[PDB]
Amino acid sequence: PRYLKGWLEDVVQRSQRRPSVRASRQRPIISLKERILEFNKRNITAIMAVYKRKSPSGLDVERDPIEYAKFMERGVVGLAILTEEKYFNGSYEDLRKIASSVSVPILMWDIIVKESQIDDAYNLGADTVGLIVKILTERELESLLEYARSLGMEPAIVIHDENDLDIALRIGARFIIITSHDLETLEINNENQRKLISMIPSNVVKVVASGISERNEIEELYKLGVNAFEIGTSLMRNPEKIKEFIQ
Ligand SMILES: Clc1cc(Cl)c2[nH]nnc2c1
Ligand code: NA
Repeated sequence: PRYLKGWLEDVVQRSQRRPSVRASRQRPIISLKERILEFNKRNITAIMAVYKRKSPSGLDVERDPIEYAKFMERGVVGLAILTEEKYFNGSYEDLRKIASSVSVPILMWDIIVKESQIDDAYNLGADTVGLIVKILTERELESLLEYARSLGMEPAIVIHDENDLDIALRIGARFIIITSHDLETLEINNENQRKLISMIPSNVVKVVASGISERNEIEELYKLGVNAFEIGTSLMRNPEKIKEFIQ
């Protein structure tokens, strides 16, 4: 990984030491990217709902992961499940349960720093993983992107600024998540969102993560050509809002 400090450095070391899990997936991979494109062609809002019990910014809720997944399955394009242990209180067991219990594609949401974590995603039933440009050297991104592809996944490349986007497009990202979250500070900053979205070619599937909590914000971003919307905290606090987001 890159040289990092603070909580990210902690999670990066945690990830490097993380033992590979015993698991066996129960259906072939369903491309999350391609399901988003099918939602787009059908003119149906594509929401990727996030399951997380906590966040380093202060989320703290308890909700049964299967019930939440079953509830969301009816309306989402897919689910992102936290498996990061210390800051998000997630685990591989949440993914194993959800990915075996719902039919929609699943992104494993964690800090990936090594191939065996992508193995873990695959064996646990996830359909794809995110790789984070701020965390990974360009060489590690290239390598892990190639490795995910070799398993049948198209990973989401997570970018926050123009420097990250430069990298993601150079390595040939086909699926990008544009986050307003500064992973260091934890603050949501939207200053550069409009510019970043507009720099991504039309045939790259783009997803926005930004503390979204209102249908209006989705409508605004969709006008810019955004394909899908990752929504975590507002749905963890009130899952019933999925209806405002997809109606
Ligand atoms: Cl896997 C992953 C990692 C990060 Cl930092 C993300 N930020 N927004 N969506 C994400 C998915
Ligand atoms: Na560095």
